[PDB]
Amino acid sequence: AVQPTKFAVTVRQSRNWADAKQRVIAAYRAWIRAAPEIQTMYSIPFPVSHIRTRIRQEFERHRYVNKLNVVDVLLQQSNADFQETMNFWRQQSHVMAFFKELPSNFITGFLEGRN
Amino acid sequence: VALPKDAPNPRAIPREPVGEIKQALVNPADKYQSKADNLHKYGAWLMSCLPKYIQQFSVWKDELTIYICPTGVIPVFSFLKYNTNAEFTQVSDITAVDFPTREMRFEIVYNLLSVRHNARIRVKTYADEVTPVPSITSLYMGANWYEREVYDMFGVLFVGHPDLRRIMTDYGFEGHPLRKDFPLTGYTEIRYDEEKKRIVVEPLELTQAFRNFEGGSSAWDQVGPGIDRTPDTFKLPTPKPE
Amino acid sequence: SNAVSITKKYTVQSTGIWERIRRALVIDPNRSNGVPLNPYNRNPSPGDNPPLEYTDPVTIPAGDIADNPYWKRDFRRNYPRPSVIAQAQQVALLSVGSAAQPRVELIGEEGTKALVAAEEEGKEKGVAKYLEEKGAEEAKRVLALTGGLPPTPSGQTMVTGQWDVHKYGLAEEQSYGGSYPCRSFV
Amino acid sequence: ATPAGPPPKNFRLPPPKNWDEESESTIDKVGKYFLMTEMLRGMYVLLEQFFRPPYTIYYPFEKGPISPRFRGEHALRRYPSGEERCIACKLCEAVCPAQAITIEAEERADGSRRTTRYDIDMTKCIYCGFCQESCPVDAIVESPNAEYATETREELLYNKEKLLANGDKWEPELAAAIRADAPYR
Amino acid sequence: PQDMPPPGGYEAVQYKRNLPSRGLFRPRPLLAGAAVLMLYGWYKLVKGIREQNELAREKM
Amino acid sequence: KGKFLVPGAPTGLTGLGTHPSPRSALLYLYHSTLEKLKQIPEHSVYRQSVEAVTRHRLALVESVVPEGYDAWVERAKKLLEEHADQFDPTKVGPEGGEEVQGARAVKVERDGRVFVVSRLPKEEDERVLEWDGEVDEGPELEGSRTLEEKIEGGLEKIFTRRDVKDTVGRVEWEPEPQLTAEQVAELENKIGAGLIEEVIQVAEGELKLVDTMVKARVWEPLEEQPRPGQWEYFERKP
Amino acid sequence: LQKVEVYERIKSLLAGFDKVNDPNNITETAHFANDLGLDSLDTVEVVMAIEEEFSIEIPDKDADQIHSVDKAIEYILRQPDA
Ligand SMILES: *P(=O)(O)OCC(C)(C)[C@H](O)C(=O)NCCC(=O)NCCSC(=O)CCCCCCCCCCCCC
Ligand code: SF4
Ligand code: SF4
Repeated sequence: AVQPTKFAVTVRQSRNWADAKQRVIAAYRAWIRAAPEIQTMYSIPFPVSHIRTRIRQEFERHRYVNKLNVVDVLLQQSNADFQETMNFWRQQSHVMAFFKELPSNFITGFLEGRN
Repeated sequence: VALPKDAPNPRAIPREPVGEIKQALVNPADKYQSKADNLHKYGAWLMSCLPKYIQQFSVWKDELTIYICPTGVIPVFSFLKYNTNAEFTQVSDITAVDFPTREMRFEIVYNLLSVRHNARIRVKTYADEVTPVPSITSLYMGANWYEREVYDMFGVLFVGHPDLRRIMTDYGFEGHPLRKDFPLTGYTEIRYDEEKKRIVVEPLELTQAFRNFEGGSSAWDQVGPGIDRTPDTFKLPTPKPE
Repeated sequence: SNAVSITKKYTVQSTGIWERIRRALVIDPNRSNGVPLNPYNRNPSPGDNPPLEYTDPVTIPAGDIADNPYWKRDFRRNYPRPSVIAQAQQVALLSVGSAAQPRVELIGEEGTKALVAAEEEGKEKGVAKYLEEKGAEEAKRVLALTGGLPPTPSGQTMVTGQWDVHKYGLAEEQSYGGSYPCRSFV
Repeated sequence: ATPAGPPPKNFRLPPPKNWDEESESTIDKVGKYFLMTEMLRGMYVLLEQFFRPPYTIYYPFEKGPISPRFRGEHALRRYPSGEERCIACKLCEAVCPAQAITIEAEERADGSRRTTRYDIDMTKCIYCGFCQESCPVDAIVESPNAEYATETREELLYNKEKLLANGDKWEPELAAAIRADAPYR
Repeated sequence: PQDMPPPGGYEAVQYKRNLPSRGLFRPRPLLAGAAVLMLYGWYKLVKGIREQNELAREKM
Repeated sequence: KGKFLVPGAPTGLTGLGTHPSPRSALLYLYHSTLEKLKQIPEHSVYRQSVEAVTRHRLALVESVVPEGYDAWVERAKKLLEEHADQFDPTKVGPEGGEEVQGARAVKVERDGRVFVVSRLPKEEDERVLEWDGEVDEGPELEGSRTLEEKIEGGLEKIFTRRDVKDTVGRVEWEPEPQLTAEQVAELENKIGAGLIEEVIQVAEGELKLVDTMVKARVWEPLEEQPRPGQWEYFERKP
Repeated sequence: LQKVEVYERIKSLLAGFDKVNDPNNITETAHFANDLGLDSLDTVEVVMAIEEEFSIEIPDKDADQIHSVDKAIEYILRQPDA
C-alpha cells in the first residue's frame, strides 16, 4: 500500500473511558509540547503563551462530554489537525485564521442593529 | 492548389434519398429479464451463505444490491474478494448518501467489479455522525482514498483506516459539505487583506444571493409507481381455487 | 507495407521537380504533410449551407398522426421497480417454493393458512435459524436452487445473445508484430 | 484477470529467448548501438518537417474558423419594426446553469409585457447557449463575437442598455447565423 | 436530407502501423562508409605528417 | 525443449510467473481448504458451497496425471517410510531444515493426504555466490563473553547443524513428475478459470477466507435488524 | 544533578504559575490536585513546564505518574540530562 505520512495515526475506537481519559491527556500534552515549534514554523509574532492558551480553550469546549463515541470523533479531529499542522501542510494564513485576536447586552445589541 | 490525382471532392458525390423512416418502440428494460432469475439467485445465495450480516438484496435492471449491517463489513467484503464465485477484486467506488429523515443518516455505498465474471455488485451499509464503519483498506488498497472522501465530505469515521484525513476540502476547513444541512455556499469566504498582508477568512456575504428555483417543482407527480418485474421464481405461490 | 498512396490522402501535394525531389529524400513518399485542401475542406462553410436542404427527421410510429397513443410508448412511466427480497421472505421462498417451482400443492383453502405461516416463520426466525433446525440438507437444497453448485454472477455483455463474459482473444493481426511488449486482443 | 471460462488461446507468453537465441547479427546489433541509428532516423524526420509548410496564421489579420453555432457574447434582438422581441417569460433566467441572468418585468406604458431589468453577469456565465435554446421568440442570442476583453469587471456586468446595443450592432450576423442554423433547431 | 455517407461508403483509411526500414539508417552501410572515410583520412594524415617532418628538416 | 513450462517465466500477467509445481500445489491448497471447513457446521451454505466447489475442482486436477507418477509415488513411499526422520517437521522444522544452501524437504498431512514440500537452494550465478550460498549470521563472538551471550550467539548450532557435503545418513528426495505443457492447458481447459497460475492464487485466497468466515461465524443469525425506515427511499406507492 | 538544585527551580516555576491557590503550600511532598489546586490540564502543563526548564523530554508513561512534587524530583534525578 501507500505509506502513511509522518504523524498519521490509525483510527481506532476508545476501549473504555480510561482509554479515552489517557488519550485526551496525550493529545493535550502533544499540542502544548509543540507550541514552541508551531511558532517558528508559522512565524507567529505572539508569544507561545497565547498559542497554548488557545489549545487549552479548544480542549475546554469539549470538557463536559460523557459519550465515548463523541470523544472518539473529537480525538480523530485533533489527530488530523495535529498531523496537518506539524507537517506544514497548512500555511500561516490558516494558522492565523485560528487566532481571532456578539453584543454584551440587549441594549447594546438593539442600538447598533442586531449586534 | 495542387490537388491529389485520386481524391475526389467527397461533397460532390450524390447521396441516395431516404424517405419514410420506421422505428420500433422498445422498452429498454426488457433485455434485462433474461438474467433476472440469475441475479435473484446470486443475491439469494449470498443471503444464505452470510445470513449473520446480509439484511436484504434488491435487483433493479442488471444491478444487484446487497444490504448489510456495518459490523459485517470485513467478513462480507472478505467473502466477495476471495470466494471462487465472488472474485470481486476491485472496489470501483465508495461514496455516501445522506438521508436526514433516517436516524442513521449516512448510506455507505460500495461498488465492486469482478473482471473474472464480468460482473458488478453493490453493497450498502449505514452509519451516522457518531457510528463508525470498518475500513476495507486491508482488503483493497484502492479503497484508501475513497474512504477519505466519505470522511471529508460526510464525516464518517472508518475504524482501522491508516492516514484518515481530509482529501478534498481546504486545510483548515470545518464542516462536511455533502451533508444536506450544509448550505450550498458554506459559511465563510476568503480575501487577501491589505492591512494584514495575508489571506483572511470572513463570514460569507454574497453580492447576489443564490436563487433557489426549487419551489417551481411540479405540483403533479410525473413518474407514477412504475411496474413490478420480479420473476415468478422469487414470488410466493398463489393458492389455486377449490 | 500497410501504406495507402499519397494520391488518395486529401492533402496538398508537391508537383513536378519538387515531387521528384521529395520522393528522393523522404523516408516515406506516401506520408502526407497534413495540410488540407482549400477547395475541399470545409467548402462551403456551414454558414452558407442552404437551410431548406436539411430536413428534421420524424419516425413513422412516434411521429405519425394516426397510429400512436402516447401511452403505448410511455416507457419512462413503465419504469421497473426494484425487486427487494429480505430474510423474512427468503425463509418463505424456502418453506413453500415459488409460483415457478412450488414445494407443496397449496390446494384451495387450508393452504392459505400454511402460506401465511411460511411468511410468519420468516419474520419470527431468519435464514440462519431456518437452516439450523432443518439441518444441513435444507442448506443442500439451497445449492439445488442453482443446480448443486453455487450460482455464477451474471455477466454484462449479451453480445452473443445471452448475458455472458466477453471472451477476449488474441487479435488475428498483431500491430506490433512480436517485436514490442504490447499485444493485441479482440 | 482474464475472462472466466476457457483461458484465451495462446494467452500464455512463449518462453523467454536467450541472448544467443536473438536472431540479430552482431554487426547489425553493434552497428545500431554505436552508430545511434534509430535516433538518426528521428533527426531526419525533423528535417522533412523543416521543409513543410507551417500551420501558423497571422492573428489578428487572419482569423481561425468559427461556425454559425458559435457561442460568443450576448445580444438582445429586435423584430423588423424595432420592437424588442423579449417578452419577460423568464425562461432563460430559469434554465441558466450559473444564475447569471436577473430579469425584472412590468406592463409597459402601452400595456405591453416588457422587461424593466435585463442583466447578464458575464463573469458568472458558462457560455453553454441554453438561454438561446429556450427562447420562445429568438431574443437572447450569443453573437459570433469573442473579442470583447475589458479593463475592469464592472465592464462585464451587462444591463439591458448594453445588450440591446449589442443586438443593434450585430443584427446582420445574428440573423445570418439563425438563418443558417435554424432548420437544425 | 441529413448528412449521410456516400452510396457505396467511404474508402478505407490508413491506420496500421507504418514505419518502413529505410536503407539510409542501416548499421551495415553506415559502418562500412565510416571505415572508408576513417581509412582514407589516416592515409592523408600519413602523407601530411611525413611532409611536415620534411618541411621541419628544411627549416632547421 | 518445449515439453515443460519454465518456472518463473512471465505468464503475460505482470508479477505472475510460471508455478514450479502447479498440480500438487492445487491439491495441497484444495485439501487444506477441505480440512479447515470442518470447523463449520454442516448446515452452513458457505460450507456446502466451498465444499462443493473445491471437490468439483479437485477431481479435475486428479484427472490429469503426470507421466510416471505411479512409479515415482512407489519410490517416494519407500523413502518417506525408510527415512521419516529426515522429512519430519517435528524434527527438521517446517522449513525443511536450517541449511538453505542444500536441498530440504518435510512431509505434510492434509485431510490425510501426504505432501512433501521441498526447497531447492536458490539458483544463482557462480561468480556472485559466496560460500555455496551459506547464510551469513555475521562474525562469531570472540573475546571475553558471558555464557548467555555465547548462548544467544548460536552456540548450540555446532552440535546440530550439518556440513552440506556430509550426506551418508540421508537420502536425496527426488520430487514429483510434472505436467507436460500440453497437459497444463488441458487441465486448465477443464477448470476454466484462466491460467493455472491464476487458478492457484484464487485457490489460496479461498483457503485464507475460511479462517475469516469461521471467526466471524457468518452462518449465525443476523446481528442488527435494520431499524424502521432504514432502507426506505423515494418509491411511489404501487 | 543536585537534589536541592533540582527542587529550588521548581518552587520558582510553580509559584510563578498564575493561578495556584497560594504559593505557601508548595512543599517537597505536595500534591498538584489535592493541595495546589490544579486540575488534569493544569497538571499536564506543570509536567510540560518542568520538562522545558530541565531541557529533558518526559515520556507519556511516566508523565502521568508525576502528580506530586516529590515524584517530579525523583524522575529528574532518574533521567540523566540537565
Ligand atoms: P481531568 O479529570 O479534569 O481531565 C480533563 C479532561 C479534558 C480529560 C476531561 O475531564 C474529560 O475527560 N472530558 C472529555 C474529553 C474532552 O475534554 N474532550 C475530548 C478530547 S478531543 C478535543 O477536545 C479536541 C480539541 C480541539 C483540537 C485540539 C486543540 C488544538 C487545536 C489547534 C491549536 C492551534 C493550532 C494552530
Ligand atoms: S427567455 Fe427570451 S423572451 Fe423570455 S424573458 Fe428571457 S430573453 Fe426575454
Ligand atoms: S449561455 Fe450564459 S447566460 Fe445563457 S444560460 Fe448559459 S450561462 Fe446562462
